[PDB]
Amino acid sequence: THVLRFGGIFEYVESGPMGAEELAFRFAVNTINRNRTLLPNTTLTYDTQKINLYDSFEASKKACDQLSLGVAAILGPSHSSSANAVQSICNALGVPHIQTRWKHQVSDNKDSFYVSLYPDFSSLSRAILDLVQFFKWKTVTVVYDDSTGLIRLQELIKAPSRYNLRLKIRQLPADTKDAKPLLKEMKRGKEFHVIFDCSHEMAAGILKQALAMGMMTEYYHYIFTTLDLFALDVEPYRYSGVNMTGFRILNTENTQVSSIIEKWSMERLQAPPKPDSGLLDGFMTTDAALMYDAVHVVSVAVQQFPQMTVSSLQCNRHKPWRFGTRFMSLIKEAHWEGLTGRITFNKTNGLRTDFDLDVISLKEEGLEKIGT
Amino acid sequence: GVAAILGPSHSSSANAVQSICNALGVPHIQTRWKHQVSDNKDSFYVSLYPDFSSLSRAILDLVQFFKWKTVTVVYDDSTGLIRLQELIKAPSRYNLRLKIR
Ligand SMILES: *[C@H]1O[C@H](CO)[C@@H](O[C@H]2O[C@H](CO)[C@@H](O[C@@H]3O[C@H](CO)[C@@H](O)[C@H](O)[C@@H]3O)[C@H](O)[C@H]2NC(C)=O)[C@H](O)[C@H]1NC(C)=O
Ligand SMILES: *[C@@H]1O[C@H](CO)[C@@H](O)[C@H](O)[C@H]1NC(C)=O
Repeated sequence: THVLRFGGIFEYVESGPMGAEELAFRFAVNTINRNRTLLPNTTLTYDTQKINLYDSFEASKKACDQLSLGVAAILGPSHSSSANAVQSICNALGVPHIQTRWKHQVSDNKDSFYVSLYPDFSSLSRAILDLVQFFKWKTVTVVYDDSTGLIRLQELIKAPSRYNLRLKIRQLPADTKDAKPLLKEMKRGKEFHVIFDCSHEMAAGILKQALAMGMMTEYYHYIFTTLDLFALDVEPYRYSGVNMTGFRILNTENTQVSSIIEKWSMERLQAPPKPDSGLLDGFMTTDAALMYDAVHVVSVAVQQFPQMTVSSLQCNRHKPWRFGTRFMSLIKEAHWEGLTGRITFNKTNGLRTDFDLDVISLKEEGLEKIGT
Repeated sequence: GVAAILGPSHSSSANAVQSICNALGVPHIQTRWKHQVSDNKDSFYVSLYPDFSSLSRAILDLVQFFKWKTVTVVYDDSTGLIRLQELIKAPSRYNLRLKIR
């Protein structure tokens, strides 16, 4: 029972309601605790510090803190701003860093102690192109909300010079309701293949709009790049005869996957949901799944590195951790079945470029698989 | 201590200093353009460098004055997208076909 701690960082409600990532992480540590098949001779505790959103200095101090007690590695906050702080901390003091949310890849950041289980945007976007190419649409239209969606689709944006197409680009304005006039001009625009890069919450806040202006008829077809396509409040709209298509690395075929899903669903509406928002209560989200998997890959590596030690280091003792060399390499080289399927780490840019994707579509009944 | 600070050139590294000065009230000035995140509430930072937003408006004006009917945009790294988003939104308003490499 080798004791170990994992740094926990959560940009959260800063209030009573507890966030999903903390939940899945603790769910994860419990999962370790019950099944000893992984780590028969080892059990890992954890320290979970909590910070504010888009607030670097506070995160950095907390980073020094979870250094003070010592762990193997941190779990990155889910927003890039302080994420950069975290990363420039980790590789600065040698402790491997694991990230879940996509960050803006800085082209020349020579950091080396980081990976990201998130489906890297490039592969996703390439699949997007293959998909739209199959459906033989021409006047496609993107709508994002903030800046980084364009980046997520850059591979999409560069397509026209090789592929005969067109696409205007339209913006959801600052607040969600503001999208009604956008739908107005799109109605004027008559753009019948509009792909969306947007947070599924905003997807909900705009589907009410689209049905409200009656735009959802059988001609229109939308494809939603987001990965929590599962928990959409699908039921009323599927009888608008519309066509939707999307992806889900979130496997459901494994019965173990299911069983863990219902265990979650017991612990999940345990947290008070927002049914008024129009989200299907009782379904764990893609990010939380990712960060569940991440502890498991950490474990599936560490079990083979019992030489693990926890140097109680300080931010000002600039000499890095003693054992960040082989352990990080192990994570890079490890493979596992998480809750998304196959999992590995591309050794080229220290990221992930490999996974398995089921494309899913809105059938007459709801989300039903339409390929791999 | 300083009366205030001048910013470093990058975007990413600049973020941290911006925040730090906000954590103590220092006025922070910058020199290069970066992408602001629309979800930062901070106040003590200003940019001399002209924003690329208005630049895009001017470029669009120039395009239309020449009356171009086709164009190519080329950038260095994807950040140029953010740098040009306003122009990138040309087609919705006027008859402009633009492509990117
Ligand atoms: C880890 O995965 C990386 C991504 O697959 C891979 O890097 C790169 O190599 C592949 C080709 O195997 C490229 O993927 C395609 O490349 C062709 C052009 O050859 C494109 O037409 C196609 O659209 C697609 O992009 C990636 O572009 C390229 N990516 C990077 C990051 O450079 C690594 O080689 C691989 N390394 C291992 C084995 O760990
Ligand atoms: C929806 O998908 C079906 C099956 O591919 C297709 O027959 C139908 O024409 C599509 N409707 C549109 C135009 O969105």
